[PDB]
Amino acid sequence: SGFRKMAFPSGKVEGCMVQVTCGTTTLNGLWLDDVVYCPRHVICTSEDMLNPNYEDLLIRKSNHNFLVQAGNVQLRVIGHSMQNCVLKLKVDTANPKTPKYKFVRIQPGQTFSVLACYNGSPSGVYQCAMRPNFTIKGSFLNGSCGSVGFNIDYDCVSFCYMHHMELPTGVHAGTDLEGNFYGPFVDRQTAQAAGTDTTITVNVLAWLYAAVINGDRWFLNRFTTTLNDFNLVAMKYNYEPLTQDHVDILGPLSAQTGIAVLDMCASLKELLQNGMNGRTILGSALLEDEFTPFDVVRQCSGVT
Amino acid sequence: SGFRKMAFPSGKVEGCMVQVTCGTTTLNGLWLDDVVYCPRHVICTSEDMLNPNYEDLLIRKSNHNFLVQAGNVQLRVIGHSMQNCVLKLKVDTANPKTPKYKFVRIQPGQTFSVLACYNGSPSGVYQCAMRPNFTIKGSFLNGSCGSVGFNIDYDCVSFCYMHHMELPTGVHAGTDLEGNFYGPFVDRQTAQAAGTDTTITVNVLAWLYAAVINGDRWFLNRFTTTLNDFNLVAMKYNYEPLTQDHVDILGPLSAQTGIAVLDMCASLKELLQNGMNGRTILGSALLEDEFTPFDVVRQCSGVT
Ligand SMILES: Cc1ccncc1NC(=O)[C@@H]1CCC2(CC2)C1
Ligand SMILES: Cc1ccncc1NC(=O)[C@@H]1CCC2(CC2)C1
Repeated sequence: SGFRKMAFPSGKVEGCMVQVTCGTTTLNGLWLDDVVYCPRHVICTSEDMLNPNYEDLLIRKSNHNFLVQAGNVQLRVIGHSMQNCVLKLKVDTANPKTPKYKFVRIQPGQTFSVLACYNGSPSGVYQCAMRPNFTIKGSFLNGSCGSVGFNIDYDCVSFCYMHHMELPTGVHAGTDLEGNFYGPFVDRQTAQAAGTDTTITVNVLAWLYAAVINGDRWFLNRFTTTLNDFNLVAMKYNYEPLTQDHVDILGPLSAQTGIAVLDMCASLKELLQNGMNGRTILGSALLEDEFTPFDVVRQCSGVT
Repeated sequence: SGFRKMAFPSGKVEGCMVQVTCGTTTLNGLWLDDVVYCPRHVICTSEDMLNPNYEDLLIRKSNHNFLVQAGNVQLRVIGHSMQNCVLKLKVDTANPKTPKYKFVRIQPGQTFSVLACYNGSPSGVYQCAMRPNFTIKGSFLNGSCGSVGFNIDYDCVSFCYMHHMELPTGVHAGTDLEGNFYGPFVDRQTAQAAGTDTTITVNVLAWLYAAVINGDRWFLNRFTTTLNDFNLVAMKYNYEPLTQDHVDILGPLSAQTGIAVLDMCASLKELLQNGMNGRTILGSALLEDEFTPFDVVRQCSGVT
């Protein structure tokens, strides 16, 4: 019993973190096999950030200009290429600690763990969600660029995020491991609109099931609703519209608890319309949307 | 910018986790040097749990009865001893992945990361606080016993907690690494009173400083208070009384922000008396007490 915002064990990712320096900028790199991946803005200076011409800046760099250090040992760079917003530094040594891994592009609403790093060293790990507007609300200071987000299925690490930018609003933006930004963002020090965000409805429902499983039941009511009626409420409260695909993914939790998905929707509807009335659910005084239905099943059954 | 409930990177602890089986019970062990530490209740059966005679149960066991498996390799047990509520299994091989470590007994109100494990395998990591009443609100299912809590200062892991029990209330209890329970708890399946808990005042203040540093300032007011006046409010709201030692520990945050500790206390006083009025602070709709002043300084400065 108990339900926590759990991150994946970060060990497999810790063994991939390196420091990448180019000129006066130092940030983090991800060393997998004989390739080090890092944000391409490692090649910029202060005068560049407003609108860097990355192609031109990269042309003035050679393999020997990229200083890559794994803990205390230096890696020899034998190639460099820019793919979208990431640099790929080919090194002469394959990382002995390379885990089984994949590069995946996550969907908005999905969750992942971030290993925050500075100068190639891990500082901490936390779980978060990719917002519906493709931003993340992380904890990143200058030097954290290149820190990655990932998920782990048994022995395979699926890398889904690499940190690149802090928007003027204090929210975070980054790319998949092929250097494609999530969202409309560009890697430049410019004010950039993040779309209107919404609350991840399917995740709040998953978390309400986690609450029932762990004893927090006060919010269960005698009502039901329909997808149409619920979606009118979700519209008013800036919640993502619920679809049958979302209901289908909540199936395991509905089956375990015996509470029909539309009945749980009616509980969520009443919580949106009436608030928590000074009460809490799983130690929170707000509706938590950072747990997917998969996260709830995994945590509630002790999957390692 | 941004402030998250960050756990320490768990890699150094992951390399110490082993599976310990004795009879029909399997749980987690911590392998450091040539010693495996685990809860002594691994030697119990269902009929024992109500009030196990651990000394008698342990006398019926021999070194060969403790099955210790590190991933896929079996460890040879050459000695066994019970120290308080932990078993120490001497093995013939020192853990090659033993990090620099210490065993520490944390104080109530201090925080630490837990690496939740099942069958010797890590499932996740989360940060929590040792409650003033010596319980922890974790996420532990059957099989998680032996999972540990720790802190990391550069390369040294300070192990402070080993999980033993879930109280009938769903809160968690465990020991230091010498097997001494935190709190009044005994390792038996019996209803056991946890003392009256309180909110960790110094941590809420630290978190209010973290909020100001990251832009959440709406709760700052034109008032001040005294330790005496504040402690009358803290008494009413079941907050720990604030002492000059707590004010002294908040010094770095008071100096960084320019907000005197007693001024921040006046903000906390008004939040306790008036509530949040449907607003949030660092993504929370309640007063968070799971960040120490040290955690706030570390996270706000990117210590690795
Ligand atoms: C200073 C900082 C803090 C946290 N996270 C990231 C950063 N850095 C940035 O956002 C810079 C400015 C724009 C950029 C994309 C090209 C990199
Ligand atoms: C079933 C479970 C779940 C989570 N954490 C722990 C447990 N197990 C226990 O609490 C047992 C019963 C009493 C005990 C101390 C001797 C071990």
